[PDB]
Amino acid sequence: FAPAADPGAAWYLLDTSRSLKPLIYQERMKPSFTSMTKEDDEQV
Amino acid sequence: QFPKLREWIGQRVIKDMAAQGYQITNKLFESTVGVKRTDIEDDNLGVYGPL
Repeated sequence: FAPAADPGAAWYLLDTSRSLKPLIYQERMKPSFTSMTKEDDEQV
Repeated sequence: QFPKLREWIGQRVIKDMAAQGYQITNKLFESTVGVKRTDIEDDNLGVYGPL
C-alpha cells in the first residue's frame, strides 16, 4: 500500500515535523458577534 | 418607538426608527378701535376710558 523503509538511529530521521505553533485554543462565544447575531447564536 | 418582538433570531431583520415632525406658524392676532382725544377728556362719568 504505502510502504516506507526508513532509518531511525541516524543523526536525522525522515518526514520531520515543525512544531512552530503549539495547540492554541481560540474561542468566539461573546455576544454581538456576526455568527451569533445574524444567525441564531451559532457558536464556534 | 420600537416595534413588536419578532419570531426569528436566525437571520435577524434590522429596522429603522421613523423621524416625525410637525410644523406650525405662530401668526399674530389683533383688534383695536378708534376714539377721539377730546371725548375721553370730555367724559366725566368714567365711561369712554375703561377702554
